[PDB]
Amino acid sequence: SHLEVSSLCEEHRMDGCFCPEGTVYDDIGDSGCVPVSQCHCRLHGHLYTPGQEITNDCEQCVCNAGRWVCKDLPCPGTCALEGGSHITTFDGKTYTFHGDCYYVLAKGDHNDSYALLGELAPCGSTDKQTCLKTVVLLADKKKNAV
Amino acid sequence: VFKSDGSVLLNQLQVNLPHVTASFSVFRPSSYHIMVSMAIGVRLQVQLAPVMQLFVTLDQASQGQVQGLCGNFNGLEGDDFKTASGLVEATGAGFANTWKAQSTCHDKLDWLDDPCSLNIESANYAEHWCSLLKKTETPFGRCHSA
Ligand SMILES: [Ca+2]
Repeated sequence: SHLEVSSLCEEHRMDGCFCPEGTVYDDIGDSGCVPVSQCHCRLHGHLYTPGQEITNDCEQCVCNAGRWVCKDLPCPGTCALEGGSHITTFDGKTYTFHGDCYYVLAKGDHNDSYALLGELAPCGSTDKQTCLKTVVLLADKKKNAV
Repeated sequence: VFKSDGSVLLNQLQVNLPHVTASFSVFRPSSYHIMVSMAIGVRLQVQLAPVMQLFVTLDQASQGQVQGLCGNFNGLEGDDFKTASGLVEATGAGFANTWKAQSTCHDKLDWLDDPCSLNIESANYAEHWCSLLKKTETPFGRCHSA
């Protein structure tokens, strides 16, 4: 797992039980100085054999010699507008706003495609007590308003 | 779909009238009359009482560019019985069997009879009341000049 240790080795040499010329020591399993292309991977527990694929969040990965070789899969993205004022963007990034207007939440860049609005106005007493009130969708070349 | 009890329904689902969209709009001004306007140039008027009737209006830009049981709209009426595979038919029921929208419909034929000879009790009622279109004491003689 920790390969290439000897490039940062600030110790002199002594006696003890070691490995041969190649044949790195098995850390993840329990055996001895196994060859490098028999290193079992691991992923929160399970001892994956070298060649067992797995389907993760947005990528699929295969256990190569000790390391994972991962390849991307298509997965969507979700913007959320929760509470009165808690925006979570498509890329993480949660923030608090407390507005009073119509605001452009998402719109297509080309010339037309769509535009999603949303009213974030005060609902309580002060200005810091805001609420979502109206969602407006401008679709089908911006000629249909929902 | 315009059923014969009102009941306008879009994609097998009831709609509420009026229903104005980007490409067409459906109105209902008088509860026995439906008015449909399209942006292409097509206008419909569906009558619902006493019997169901239909009136279709096209612009003169669509002249020589339609096919159906309404002809082709080119100025001549000798070629309205021209089928979609060549030649002009002779009778109305021979032309119109080429415009069936379902393949499992039977073929219909003309009827060289008049109904006022087959029914002696209906033919005096028909003579007394339809003659009001021709006599000038009624409020139908105002239209006799046009
Ligand atoms: Ca014609």
